[PDB]
Amino acid sequence: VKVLTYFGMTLAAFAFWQSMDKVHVWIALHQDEKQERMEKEAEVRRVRAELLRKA
Amino acid sequence: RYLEEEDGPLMKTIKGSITGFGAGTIYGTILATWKDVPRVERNVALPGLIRTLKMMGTHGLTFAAIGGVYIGVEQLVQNFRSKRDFYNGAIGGFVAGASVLGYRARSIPTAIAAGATLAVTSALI
Amino acid sequence: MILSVLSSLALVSGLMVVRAKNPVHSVLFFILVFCDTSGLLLLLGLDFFAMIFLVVYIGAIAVLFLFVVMMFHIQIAEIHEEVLRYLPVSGIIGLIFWWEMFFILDNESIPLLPTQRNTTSLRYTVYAGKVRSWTNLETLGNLLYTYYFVWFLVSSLILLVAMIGAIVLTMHRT
Amino acid sequence: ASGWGITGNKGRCYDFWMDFSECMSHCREPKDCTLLREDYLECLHHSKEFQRRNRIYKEEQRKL
Amino acid sequence: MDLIKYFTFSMIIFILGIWGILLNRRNILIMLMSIELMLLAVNLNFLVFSVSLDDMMGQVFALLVLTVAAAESAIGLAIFVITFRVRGTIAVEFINSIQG
Amino acid sequence: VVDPKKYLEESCKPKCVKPLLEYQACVKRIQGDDSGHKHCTGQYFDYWQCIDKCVAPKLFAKLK
Repeated sequence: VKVLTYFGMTLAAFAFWQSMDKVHVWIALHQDEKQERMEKEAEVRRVRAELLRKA
Repeated sequence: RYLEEEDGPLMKTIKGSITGFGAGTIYGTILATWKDVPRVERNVALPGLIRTLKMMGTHGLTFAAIGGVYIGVEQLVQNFRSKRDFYNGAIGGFVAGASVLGYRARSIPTAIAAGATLAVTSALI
Repeated sequence: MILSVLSSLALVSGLMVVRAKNPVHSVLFFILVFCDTSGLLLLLGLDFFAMIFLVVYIGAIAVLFLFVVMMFHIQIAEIHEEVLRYLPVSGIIGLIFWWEMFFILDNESIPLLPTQRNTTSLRYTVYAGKVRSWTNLETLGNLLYTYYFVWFLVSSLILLVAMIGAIVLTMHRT
Repeated sequence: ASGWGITGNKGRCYDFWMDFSECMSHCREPKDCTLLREDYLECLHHSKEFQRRNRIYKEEQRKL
Repeated sequence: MDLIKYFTFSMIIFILGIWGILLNRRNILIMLMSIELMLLAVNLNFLVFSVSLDDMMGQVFALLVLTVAAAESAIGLAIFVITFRVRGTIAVEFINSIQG
Repeated sequence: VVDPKKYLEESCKPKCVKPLLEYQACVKRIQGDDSGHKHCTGQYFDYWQCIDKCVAPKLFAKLK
């Protein structure tokens, strides 16, 4: 490829990596919601088992 | 052992069709990638991509048809009769296989064989 | 930011390795990926490994590839193929691998978000381990030849197999 | 877990690993060693420390 | 966020190796080179993980893997050379006789 | 003897565990009066709509 094509590709990849950084920050920001959802679903399963174990 | 769902026969049919379309797209992609290109399409890129996208569309349509008619007829048989067994879904698999695969294969014995195979695979479920 | 720059250079160079029409060019772009990797290793503080990637991967392995691929004189017709038809399958496989595999550490290694506060004063410094510092070279050499010497010798056996195979497969004595 | 540090001293998480290993060496139920195991993994990945600090950051951002 | 970025660097190298396998049906030399890219990505993971965990076992394996990579490249290029010599070409249509 | 409806409603609870927990969650959050304004009609309706759907196809088999 031409030198300028290579450099334009490198600039595109730099933009892609900065977007990846934004994605990682977003995923980090939603840890608490995910743990809360996990806890609620675990409680659902445990209540269902304890009610089914009763019979 | 099954008590995790919200159901909905119309939603069941819609989601089954969507899942079938996705599976057909992926399967058509794999089929297109596996085959070679004809000799008069090796120095040209566009026709190969067009053929791949056509294969994806065709197989997605066919698999969506299977996944929709199967679930729809299964529910319509279990609703109008109001009994839950593997007998319902066996008829749905039979009709889905027969209808769609005989439309595509253009044959009555192929439709019957597809229906029988689908009914067996649903009876084992 | 520097990691972003090196990541972009490695991404483009690797794309060039797998997509160059001329294999010789593919080998030369592979050397650029190895130089970039060496820079990353220098950022990690592992200077011995950064230099050894230059000595071995570029100085020996890539030279082997270049010597062989140059004397082949490969004509483009024997290896050419239009790759537009592989966009969908590569898209699917790459997207699946990307989502499952670029975020495999996120749940186990949750990143520390950079706050608008100087958290660099909370750096505790222990002078006991700084009295006599070991280089990465000495730390590796403390272990290779005594506590894990069997693996060292097995690697030697691997190299001996390489030599014997190279001779038995290619030698035509004059 | 090996104890060889990358700077020629004892590894950062080696003591946690050992305590986990001594615990498991005589506890017939692995659930008896849960706390030490999660201590060793926390030393490895700092997951809970970083999560709590991210909570602090989130609250600061919300109240700004 | 350091560790995740190092890991995604290794990740893109591994993914590029997979893609080089996928995209080079007619170019088996680049298939070999893609495999070498995958091996470099794994070697980097061991080094990055060794730094991250403060443990030297990652580095020992990194050196031994470099030895394996060298030997495997040597023998692979030997097999390439003999295949080329027998056929006079590297085209994949001449290495497909065994089938079924 | 014992009403088949009441028994079947009790045995259908493991199929409606998710709405029951949500209704219980609403009860705790409204235990403060707030001028007699808050209620849990929606969570109550969702829970019983699930139970009623579970009981209906099995009630009439026990009746003559």
